[PDB]
Amino acid sequence: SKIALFDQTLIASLLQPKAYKTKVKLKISEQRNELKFEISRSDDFEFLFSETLNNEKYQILARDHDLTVDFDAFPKVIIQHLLCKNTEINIILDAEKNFCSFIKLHAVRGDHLISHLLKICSSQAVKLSTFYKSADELASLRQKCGDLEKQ
Amino acid sequence: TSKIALFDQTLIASLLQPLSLNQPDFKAYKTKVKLKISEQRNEEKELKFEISRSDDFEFLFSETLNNEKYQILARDHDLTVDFDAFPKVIIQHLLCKNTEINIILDAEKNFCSFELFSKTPGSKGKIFSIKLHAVRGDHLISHLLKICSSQAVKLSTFKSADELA
Repeated sequence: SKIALFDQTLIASLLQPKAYKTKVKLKISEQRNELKFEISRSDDFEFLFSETLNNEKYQILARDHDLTVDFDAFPKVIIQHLLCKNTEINIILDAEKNFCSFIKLHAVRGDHLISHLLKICSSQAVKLSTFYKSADELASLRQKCGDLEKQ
Repeated sequence: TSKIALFDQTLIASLLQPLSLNQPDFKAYKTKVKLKISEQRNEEKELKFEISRSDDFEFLFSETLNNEKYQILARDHDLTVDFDAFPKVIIQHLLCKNTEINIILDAEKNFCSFELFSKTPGSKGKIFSIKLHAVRGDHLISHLLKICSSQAVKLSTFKSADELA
């Protein structure tokens, strides 16, 4: 009930009235009524902005930026823009950090932010499953260094 | 702030919970649960119970008692002790080796019953039980971020075998 169309880490310019280039993960997906844009940062856990486009909402966005392209072919076109070297991504935040212009994205809070943070916690958890014998194995090799320092 | 910690420690608790929403029968295992009892003010005095688990990030239950809410709990568990003394009595029970903590979760993990049971002979046994609710929103966000930022300092201490050689 959610299909990823694009999921990748880009270099974006981040303005907030300071400006700095940062790595931003952009995820474009397709889902049922019941198109979604999600941006997040690996260096900032709380930073999370989204927007969900429906046919009606899209018609306004298509009028504003003079897009003749329909709702089904719009993600296909943006996906191709994201591939081009000449494409720039600029993200400008408001004073209250409630919104950001990428399309106007809103700050993701509550349950969606909880899902995001849990995914980080559980990914950072597999970090302890691989790295647990690290400090212990370092002793056997560091002892081998001093014993080989003589030769 | 107004919030004062009266008890903040890791205990061994018995955790009973249904196997799932479609299997009511219980599964039980002893686990390490961090219990925090704190005094605060909201408008008079309030007492807050918070439980969490280091092995389960989403596991976060609380309850805030006020004078009125406490009178019901005391009536229910036949506590003659007043609201100011109630945490003092709980803390003395938690000092005793014969004290048992039992946490029974519902199938949906929405609530849980936290029980303090004294195995000392002559005791009433069940000292009390308080119904704790699953913490969501901003408080859970603060909790989950603290874990993320704690697991982050894990990368600051981590040059990967110092280039092996």
